[PDB]
Amino acid sequence: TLSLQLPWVEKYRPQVLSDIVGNKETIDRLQQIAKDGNMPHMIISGMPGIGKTTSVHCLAHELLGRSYADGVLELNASDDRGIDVVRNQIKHFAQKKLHLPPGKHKIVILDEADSMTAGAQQALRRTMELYSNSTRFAFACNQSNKIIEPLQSRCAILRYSKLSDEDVLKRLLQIIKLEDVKYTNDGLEAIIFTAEGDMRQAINNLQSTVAGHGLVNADNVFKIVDSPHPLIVKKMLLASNLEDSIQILRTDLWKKGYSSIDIVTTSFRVTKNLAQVKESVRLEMIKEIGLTHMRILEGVGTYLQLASMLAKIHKLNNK
Amino acid sequence: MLEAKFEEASLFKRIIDGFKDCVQLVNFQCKEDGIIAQAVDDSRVLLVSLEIGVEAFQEYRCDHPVTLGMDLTSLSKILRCGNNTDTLTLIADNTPDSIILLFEDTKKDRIAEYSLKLMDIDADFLKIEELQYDSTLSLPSSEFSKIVRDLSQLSDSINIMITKETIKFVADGDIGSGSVIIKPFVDMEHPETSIKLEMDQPVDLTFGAKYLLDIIKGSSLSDRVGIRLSSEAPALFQFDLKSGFLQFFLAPKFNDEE
Amino acid sequence: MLEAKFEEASLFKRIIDGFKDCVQLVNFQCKEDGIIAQAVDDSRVLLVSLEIGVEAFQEYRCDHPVTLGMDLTSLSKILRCGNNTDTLTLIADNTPDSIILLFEDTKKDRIAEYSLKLMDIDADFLKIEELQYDSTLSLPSSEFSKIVRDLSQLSDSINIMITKETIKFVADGDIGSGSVIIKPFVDMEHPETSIKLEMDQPVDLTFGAKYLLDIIKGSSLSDRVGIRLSSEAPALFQFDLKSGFLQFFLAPKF
Amino acid sequence: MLEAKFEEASLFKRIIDGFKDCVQLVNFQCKEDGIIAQAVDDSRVLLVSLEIGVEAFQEYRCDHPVTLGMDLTSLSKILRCGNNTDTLTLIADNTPDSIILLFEDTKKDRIAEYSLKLMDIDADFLKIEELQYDSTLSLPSSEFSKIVRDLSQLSDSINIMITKETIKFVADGDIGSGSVIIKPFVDMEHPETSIKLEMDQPVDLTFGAKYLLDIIKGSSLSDRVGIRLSSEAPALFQFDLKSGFLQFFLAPKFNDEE
Amino acid sequence: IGKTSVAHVIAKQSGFSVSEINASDERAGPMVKEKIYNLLFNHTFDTNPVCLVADEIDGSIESGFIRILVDIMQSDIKATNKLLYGQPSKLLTRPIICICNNLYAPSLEKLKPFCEIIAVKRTTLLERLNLICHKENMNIPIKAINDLIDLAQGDVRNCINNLQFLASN
Ligand SMILES: Nc1ncnc2c1ncn2[C@@H]1O[C@H](COP(=O)(O)OP(=O)(O)OP(O)(O)=S)[C@@H](O)[C@H]1O
Ligand SMILES: [Mg+2]
Repeated sequence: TLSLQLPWVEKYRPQVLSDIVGNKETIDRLQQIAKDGNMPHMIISGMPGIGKTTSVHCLAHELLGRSYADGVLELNASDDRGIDVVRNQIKHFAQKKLHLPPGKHKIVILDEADSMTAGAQQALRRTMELYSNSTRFAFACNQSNKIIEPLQSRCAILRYSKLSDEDVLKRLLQIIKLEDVKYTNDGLEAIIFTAEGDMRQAINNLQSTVAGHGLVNADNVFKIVDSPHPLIVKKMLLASNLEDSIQILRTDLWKKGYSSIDIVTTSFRVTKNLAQVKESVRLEMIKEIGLTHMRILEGVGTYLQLASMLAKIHKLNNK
Repeated sequence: MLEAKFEEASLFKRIIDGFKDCVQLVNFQCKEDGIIAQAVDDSRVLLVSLEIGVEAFQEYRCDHPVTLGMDLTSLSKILRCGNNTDTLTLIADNTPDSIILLFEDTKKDRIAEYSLKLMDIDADFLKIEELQYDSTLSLPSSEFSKIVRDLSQLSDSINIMITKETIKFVADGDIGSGSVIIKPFVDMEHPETSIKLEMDQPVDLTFGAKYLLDIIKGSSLSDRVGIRLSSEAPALFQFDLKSGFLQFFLAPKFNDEE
Repeated sequence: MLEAKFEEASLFKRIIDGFKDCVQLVNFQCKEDGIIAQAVDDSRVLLVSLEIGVEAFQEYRCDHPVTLGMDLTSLSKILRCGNNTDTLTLIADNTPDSIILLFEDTKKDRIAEYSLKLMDIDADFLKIEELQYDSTLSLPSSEFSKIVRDLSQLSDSINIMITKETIKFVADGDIGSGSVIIKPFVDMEHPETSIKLEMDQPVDLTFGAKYLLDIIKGSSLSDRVGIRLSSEAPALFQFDLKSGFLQFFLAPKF
Repeated sequence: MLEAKFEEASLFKRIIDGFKDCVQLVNFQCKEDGIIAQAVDDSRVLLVSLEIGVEAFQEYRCDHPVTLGMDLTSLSKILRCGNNTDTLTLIADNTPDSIILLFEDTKKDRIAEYSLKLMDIDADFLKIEELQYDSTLSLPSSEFSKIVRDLSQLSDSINIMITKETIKFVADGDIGSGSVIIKPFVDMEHPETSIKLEMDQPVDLTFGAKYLLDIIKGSSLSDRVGIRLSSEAPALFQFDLKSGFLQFFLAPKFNDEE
Repeated sequence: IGKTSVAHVIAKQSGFSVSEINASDERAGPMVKEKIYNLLFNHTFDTNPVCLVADEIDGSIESGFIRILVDIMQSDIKATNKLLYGQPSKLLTRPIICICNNLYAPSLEKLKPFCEIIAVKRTTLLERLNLICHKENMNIPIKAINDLIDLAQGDVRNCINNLQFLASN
């Protein structure tokens, strides 16, 4: 081996706002903005792998044309983004003179805005306020609550949502048509099921299954990829009889190499996000999952502790 | 346009050393009779004001004044390439986004050129200098530096008191008190060491030691320092240049005011 | 065994000053024709390579090569006892657990002797030097240091560009941009100040300023520095010694 | 009362440099035959003892001994005003609450005067010096400093071993071991570089390197250092002054005792 | 509730140029002193007389700002009495508006006797946003503006940014 090929997430990364199968409303909004111009300060929030960075990249590219190289300032979490950088480099870029069309503006893209320190975020306020006629700011984050309210007050808020089954299925069908891959309906269904609204993870699993077996079938997808860890945990907690839950925990989780910490933590998440049972029984199950945890963290993490946690949860559900 | 060539990059480097630390933003303006620059610290108790006449340069051309603001720190960062003996030329167009510093050695050999990004500052030069001050005195600047360096250790406030034929610097704090008393005198063996004093009215003002410490830097530009004090305005500490001067105006402490 | 006596402890101290900071582990090997040493930084972008021939020593004896690895920091910690004028003798047996540094003054008077613990490093000396480089240039090392010290303030990257009869160093960052342009020239009034350049092909490479800053230290070992650049390999910055040389190979950016 | 004038403020500044860092409180006492001072560190392994005879001063007057204690840090903070060449006068009444340091230049010109607050310390001067020590040696103090600075890097303990005609300093720690061996010798080309040794009994003591490092400061007061060692008491390192001496008594490590 | 906005609008409506000072940020009354004295006694380059608006006066932990205002008031009372009763001094010719959250703050006890006290009770934001909508030619239903005010919790800056984002769409 001498060199590798580009992954399908990067190779087929959308370069035009029409290729994005994300939230239709915000996509058409950004398309009309790039068509008319006058892009305002924006903050795009959501979950990983739904088309946030690609969306702002496509918007900046379409809005700047060939001037993207000298009119767009990209700053990721991999670069220093402290108070000194905001004071010197961002201010020098915002004060920089640049002849642009009468409908465009310089764009400052800040990826992972939820990781910037409080001082830099505070200094960015007047930085974006005094140069709001020749410099525009686009933040891309996962938690909008991590950005201070003064910064959110000077910008639009775009909350991206999970991708429905239809959109990811359409994108995967387009990728298969562009790549000439042998597939089947159940295989694509299993891929979308294991993706959980994550387009990047879906394309990655598809490419991995293709390069590992060639045929995208549910058997191959399940043998190479793991059935959503949370679903087996939910089926274990929602069991009606103790022996069924014990057998599930033994075979599916413990005999496959899942650590006790992952089991208990996944267990907590499933419960917190549960809606089948009432609030009080959910709180009692969370209490039992957490007292056990307190023992799991102390190094007493074994199968007996999880079995006792399940027994206590069933006793709580035993009226 | 801006086109000013200093014989020795060293002069400009020492001038900027004077603005250094005590101010962040400086507003320069070149014109037909030279270059001026003003910088005010954040608390607004210190104003640094420069004037360099046409004759201080080896070559100066100006057919159209240009005003330009910049970050002092950025400027000094770049101001250590002068080799001191290098030639320095400041260059800028009539509507600049940058200021070009061009250092060249006598021979064509090595040419260090910088393009510093400018800041937009609302042009608002102050003209706070007074016609007459209560008292005026000059003395060797190295002596003034020592006086300031002594007292500084004792307090954050240094008082300057002037009475007929007497100048007294005083500091009083936790560990105790100190004072330096100097008297006017003409030394013919070399008058650059004399201490002159013209008092129209006794004065007694207090200044924040941190600021006087910033001001003493001017010693590197002139052998003597002129100090003009008034109960009506900021004090003036001045360091003369060949065709020019560097001035520091410092507001007296009200009771607590630097 | 290892038995190498330096006339002046100062030479060894300056040599080690060159490895200092930029590398942590150094692998020395003494043999019949002298001593060599190699050290690679953690990111593997810089290789420091030394060669000291037999003639650089006042006394050198080797009937059996010895390879020894050590922590650079530990070595420099001990390398400030040379009085510079002291005599320094490096000593080690054929299967050493330590390296002995022996500093002595002319008279029997004062004898400072150290026994430095060695580290085991898999012997794997690199031989990455090229036959021909795209361009070759030498200039006073103090001049090169100034050039690097200037530009460093502006950016974390300094570009070196070579065209016929022109060498240009450039840095461009937040506060602005800077450049230093030098031209080849022979100064007969003293040729140690000349600037030579042999260009077979124009080159244009970018280096991390932090590394060039580590490299300039070699000025203390030689009046001139040789710089060899290629688009096919790490750049070579070389500082000649009397019978020997200190070389820094630096991988260009992307 | 206390009235001691040093010709050069520098001598006092170097003396205090010796107490500096290693001790916090110093107890001075002036009397008819001079000034003495003692300071003990918190762990009580080091005693710094000073003696300045009447002849070391340009003017000394004492008709009534005065004992005064003070914070060393406060004193040094004030001890950088001497210009070294300034004249220094220590002044205090018979029942002082402060000590006055008066620095004056030859001419009436500048007078820096300090009033340092005193601390109350129970007078309890120690007299731990021995009649005879197991071994005695002197050598250039710069040489002793180098010896200490070498070994210090290797360990927190430096051992001094003495046998007939042999003095050996040794340190052994993590990175390895080191030793400095010196031999007695008379250099007529200048005897201030000689290394004398009088051994009545071989000695072998260990000291905490951090303390020896504090002690080497005395080099600035004398060309030579005298080291007296005993297995029965703290070691004595002595730096002679013109009419006086600065002594450091250091307790050997028991196995772990500085 | 719009205390700052009401002070600004009424001062501008009365033909005054408004100069705002945040009293909590200015930790140098004795220095600020020069700013306040220049703003009260020097002619501005503007044709319009200056009105001083001091915001957050209850946040000044150091009584410097309030002492300066009290000293200015006492100096003007002494100067007025000299004009009334003086047989043959900078008079205050400019209005001062101060804004606090707490009236019974200990720092304000000395200032209260010189002040006309006005309570602003808990609509004004809706009126302002409607005026912005009308000037930007945006036909927004009053219901959606109320829902935006409720979303923004009475933050005027957040309201205007959300309105600007609705306009771009
Ligand atoms: N709507 C979409 N249409 C097509 N491909 C998409 C879409 N969303 C994501 N992708 C793919 O996922 C890759 C990465 O998308 P990103 O925008 O980087 O994910 P993200 O939404 O920004 O979440 P992060 O970066 O983890 S916070 C892209 O290069 C595409 O290949
Ligand atoms: Mg992203």
